[PDB]
Amino acid sequence: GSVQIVYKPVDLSKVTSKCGSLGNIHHKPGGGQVEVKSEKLDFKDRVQSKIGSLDNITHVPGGGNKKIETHKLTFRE
Amino acid sequence: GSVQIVYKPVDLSKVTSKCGSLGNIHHKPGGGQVEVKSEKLDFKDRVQSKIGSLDNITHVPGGGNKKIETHKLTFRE
Repeated sequence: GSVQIVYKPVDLSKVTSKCGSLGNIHHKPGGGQVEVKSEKLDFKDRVQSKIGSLDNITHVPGGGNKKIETHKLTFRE
Repeated sequence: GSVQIVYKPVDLSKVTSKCGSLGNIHHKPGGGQVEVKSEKLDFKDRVQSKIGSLDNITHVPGGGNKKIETHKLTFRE
């Protein structure tokens, strides 16, 4: 019958990503080749495709760290 | 003392390079990478160099053949 909840998810951090310098960083790719031959495609229900996705990437943050807190709750019945 | 030459280099040929068709020809390369680090170069006397010579080539003649006749002569003395 009766119910009582307490939910106090304290969190605390000091996420340091120190660095003095980066210097000579480079990204020097050569371009390859891709080819594809389908005939029919029927995508559905939360797709994220990548056909022929040639891609050269640089993702350099000066100081970096992702941080996640996925909280949830359910008391249906 | 006296001299007498005859030089009659007859030549005759029927160089056939027949073909009915070529069809599906392709040339599909991916681009690699090259790097070089010299400090000094002193070329001379009939050079033909190629530094970093990345190159994709197609050399398709429909019907082909070279043909060469390098004749010479000398009676100096």
